[PDB]
Amino acid sequence: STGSATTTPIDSLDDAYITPVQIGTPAQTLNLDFDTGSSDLWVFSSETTASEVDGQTIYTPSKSTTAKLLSGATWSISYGDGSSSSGDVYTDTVSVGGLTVTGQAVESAKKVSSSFTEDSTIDGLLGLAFSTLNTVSPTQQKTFFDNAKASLDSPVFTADLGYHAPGTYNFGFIDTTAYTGSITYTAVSTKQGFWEWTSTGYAVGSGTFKSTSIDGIADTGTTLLYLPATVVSAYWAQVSGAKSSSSVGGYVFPCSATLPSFTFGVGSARIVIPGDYIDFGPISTGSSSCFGGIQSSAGIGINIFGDVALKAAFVVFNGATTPTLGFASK
Repeated sequence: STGSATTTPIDSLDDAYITPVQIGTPAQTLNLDFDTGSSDLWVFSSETTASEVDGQTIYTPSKSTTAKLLSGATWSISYGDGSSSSGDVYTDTVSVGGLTVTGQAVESAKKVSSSFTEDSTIDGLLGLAFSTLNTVSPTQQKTFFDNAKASLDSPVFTADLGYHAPGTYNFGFIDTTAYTGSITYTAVSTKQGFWEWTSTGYAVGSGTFKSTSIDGIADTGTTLLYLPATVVSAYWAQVSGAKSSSSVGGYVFPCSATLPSFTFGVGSARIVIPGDYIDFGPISTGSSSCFGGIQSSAGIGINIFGDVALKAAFVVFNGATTPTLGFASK
């Protein structure tokens, strides 16, 4: 089997991407944030505290003839941005882009933190990291990809995120028309439950490539590119007037600037992030200070190849017995 679904930016900055997902019988379609940095499929639901729902579409398990309470199971998750959610668990039929899994754990939110409530466009998350990170207790549950894997033509999914445009998530096949050149594959460590890999270095603009190992995670659920402070300082030093602002929470730059590109290494290959992809716009409406898309990972404890980096590439998440990551230009 295979599946193919379009993923759409939630706003003009590509702050996140939503993908329609069919849950239950008859289908209830919710727009979920596919997140390769976590491993829970959770949804706003008829059980969510009413004051914490503000425009999201909800899953109502009582209206699904295939929903079954997973008796005794609870879940609770906290994300790197400080957001959180928790609740109970149903199993139900879940389909993405024509690919169907029966008996998928659908984690129904009883509580969500304010940032989820305040984002009316995201109806939940669909985790695509390794199932060892799934938070369901006392019986840990498998991700949608883990459940589908054995049925897929090939045990892979791909992320093809757009810059200020829709893109595609495919399951079970590699669309050879979706990228240019060849795909360069690189080793993955699953020890932390992430799609963790080691970049071979970086360049700023037209500058020379610096060969240096950068361990980080491929995370579609993180907006920006978070790298070591040395790398990030080298980038922003090429932008007149750019500075790190403790009050704003990272590097800002004059909105009048033209940003240089940023290149990252994948083995001997190179992925170029155009300068425009690094512009996240005014810090507040009407400001001439703009927020940077490359930020320091210092204090986060891990480097994160988020959407800013991933949208510059066609990315293969290879879930073979020994997982690997592939990157191609596009």
